[PDB]
Amino acid sequence: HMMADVETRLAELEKKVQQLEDVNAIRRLQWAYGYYIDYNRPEEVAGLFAKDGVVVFLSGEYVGYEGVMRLYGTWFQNRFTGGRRGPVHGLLLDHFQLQDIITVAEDGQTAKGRFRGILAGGWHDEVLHEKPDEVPQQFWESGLYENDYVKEDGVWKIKRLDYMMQWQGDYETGWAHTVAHLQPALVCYPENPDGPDRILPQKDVRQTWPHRYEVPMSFAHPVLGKAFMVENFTPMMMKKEK
Amino acid sequence: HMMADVETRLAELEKKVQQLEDVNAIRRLQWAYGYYIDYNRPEEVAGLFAKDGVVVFLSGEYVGYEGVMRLYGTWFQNRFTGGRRGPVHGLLLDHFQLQDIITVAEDGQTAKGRFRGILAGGWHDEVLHEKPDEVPQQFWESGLYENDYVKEDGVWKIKRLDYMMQWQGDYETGWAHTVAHLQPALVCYPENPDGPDRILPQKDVRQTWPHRYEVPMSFAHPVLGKAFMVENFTPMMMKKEK
Amino acid sequence: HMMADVETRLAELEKKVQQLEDVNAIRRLQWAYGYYIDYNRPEEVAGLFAKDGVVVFLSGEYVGYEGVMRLYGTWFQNRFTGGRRGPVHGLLLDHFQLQDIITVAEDGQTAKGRFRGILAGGWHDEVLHEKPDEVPQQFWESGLYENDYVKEDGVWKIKRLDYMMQWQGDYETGWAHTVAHLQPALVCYPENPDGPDRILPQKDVRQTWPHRYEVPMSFAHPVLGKAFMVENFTPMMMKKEK
Ligand SMILES: COc1cc([C@@H](O)[C@H](CO)c2ccc(O)c(OC)c2)ccc1O
Ligand SMILES: COc1cc([C@@H](O)[C@H](CO)c2ccc(O)c(OC)c2)ccc1O
Ligand SMILES: COc1cc([C@@H](O)[C@H](CO)c2ccc(O)c(OC)c2)ccc1O
Repeated sequence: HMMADVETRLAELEKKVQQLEDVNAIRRLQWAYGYYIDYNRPEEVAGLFAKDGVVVFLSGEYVGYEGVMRLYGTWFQNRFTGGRRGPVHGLLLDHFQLQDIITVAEDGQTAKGRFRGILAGGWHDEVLHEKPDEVPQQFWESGLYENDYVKEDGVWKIKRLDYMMQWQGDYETGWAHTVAHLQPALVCYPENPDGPDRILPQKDVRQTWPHRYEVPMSFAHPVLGKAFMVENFTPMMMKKEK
Repeated sequence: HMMADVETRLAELEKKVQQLEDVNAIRRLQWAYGYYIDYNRPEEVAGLFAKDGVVVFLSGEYVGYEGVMRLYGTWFQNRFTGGRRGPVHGLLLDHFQLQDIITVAEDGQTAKGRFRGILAGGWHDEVLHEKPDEVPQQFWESGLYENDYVKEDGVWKIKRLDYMMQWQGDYETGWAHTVAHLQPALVCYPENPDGPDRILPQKDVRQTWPHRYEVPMSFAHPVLGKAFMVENFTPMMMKKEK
Repeated sequence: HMMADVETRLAELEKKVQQLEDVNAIRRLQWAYGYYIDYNRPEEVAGLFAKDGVVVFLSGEYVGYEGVMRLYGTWFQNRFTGGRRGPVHGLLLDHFQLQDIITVAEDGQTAKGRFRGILAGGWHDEVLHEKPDEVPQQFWESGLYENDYVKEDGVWKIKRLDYMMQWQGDYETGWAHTVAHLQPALVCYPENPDGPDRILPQKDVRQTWPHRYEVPMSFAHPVLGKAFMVENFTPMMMKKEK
């Protein structure tokens, strides 16, 4: 009666506190990922993943440490630094990370997270001779993440990092006058040395900016939850004919 | 003596843990609000509010689900998507949300929150024929929020969302060469179908960029609190005559 | 046996909860710092510091309330507002603050924090006559913070704020065509009225954009920790010869 209560409260607290630590830990993975990719440090990125982890980029799946090192190292690091750990003279790749919404499973062994990034990228004039031809000298980019996390032996890791690029703009023209200089993946590893292990099913392939596709929310409506229905609200607005 | 202590500690913890959950929940409302308005989904936004909730935009009060659906649906959704739930081809409305400072009431039934947003907005050339005339093709905007929250039947909701736009810049000219294309609200609903239920008192009406007005901090100085006084520090600097 | 357990759990919880409060409190210092510097309010900034606190700007150390008021007041406030507490007509100085990674000491009396800022800055045409000559009318800037915190009489304060500017871009040309208009500090107070008390050792002086230098991470690899080694991952990528 007296003790059963004290027990109850300590179980209810340990559960709530673990959850609060879990949210901190999972956000911490995404922010750390950001600081590493800003420095073209593919080794630190690879280490964030479970050994069966997957990263998705331009609708291509890169599998395990090897696939992550292939995306961030073989492709990105050679593209931006010619294969040096950054940062390096004149090379900007700032992926500002924000707006985390993390949903931890009730059992505390898996989670989802929505995040986004805005990238300021480019070669200063002093290092412009190092830039490849198929890339603007300076650009903006933004993307959404809907990631999966696994608590593996009590340690939060990235199960699935799914970066969906939403738009790019050349600094000089902006998003309104710029077509994405990246297209859905076509050729897999090993045919393509920069390529993914697998391409997503045909239906799920994202065409790039200006094309848009909904990235569905991993998180439930945070007030109405499962009780939220669009059609309970739509009738209150008026649709106009132009 | 022994048990009274154990009780004390469990009361002191349950209080601290609830607070930590409350901060997470309130930030979660603002970040969720962001993802919905990026998609021109006024129904999800309306659902975040208490039924006597208020949103303030350009010094106009929109009251309840109806008023929120009138701002985000009748006005914004028709303006940006011609009345479709987004996202849609070529239409960018990314309101990057950050820098939350949340102050929960001691009793845990109300809160305040300061937040801000920076908006990258526009129509790609491919959908430029859908853009209304009174709006730049592509622009930056930023604003501050000082919001009120109500824990209504143990559930955090928006009592008052007060977006105060601070500046806009056409992508091509930037903030320094751009006058706000939005002005303080003048005409109320029902006269104006896009209009607010009420306009703020005359004294409180904000003129727009380049005009600036302080948005006072909802949060106390986080080191000195109520002990903070400006005039204890001012004498240490030197004012210069130009 | 029964009670020793209950004790154990309450000690283990009080420790975990204090940590969660500490992370909130330390982030809160950086976000509050942001809102104050956006308003050219050097008094609120000074109050965030321990009395032996230090701020580092362009490789110069400003010591104590006086040194902070000298940086943010005597220098910055006169430069941007001619010595008025902001905000003021036509003057933009929005330092968007994000991507906090906080590491609290095991004993809970000191912490480190990595953060970053992106600054949208400038004078509208209407106040362009107030701008000094050595500054672009409108610009972007970004920087990294690796700060130290001290829990002084149970109250979190800034021990060391170390802003390392990473890049600037004139709005009209962007980061790729812009050299930093700020250089490493050369002349100390009192010779220089805007100058720092001390300049960092010669070795540690940062040259500015386009020059880049690593800002080492205050935080351990958040999955592998001390077990993380670069050379365990590098062999998995391929270095390419161009
Ligand atoms: C897969 O995770 C991410 C990928 C990106 C991309 O936007 C990268 C930047 O690192 C990229 C941008 C422009 C390019 O032209 C490019 O060429 C291959 C690559 C950003 C953030 C991620 O999390
Ligand atoms: C009221 O909440 C918000 C309002 C805004 C506005 O800046 C919106 C964007 O949704 C807006 C921008 C430019 C326009 O020309 C416009 O025409 C009506 C509307 C942003 C964030 C908010 O939280
Ligand atoms: C030391 O803390 C910070 C310093 C800055 C600087 O970028 C400031 C803006 O306040 C600055 C920018 C441009 C200038 O030309 C300038 O002249 C002295 C100063 C930003 C954030 C900080 O935390």
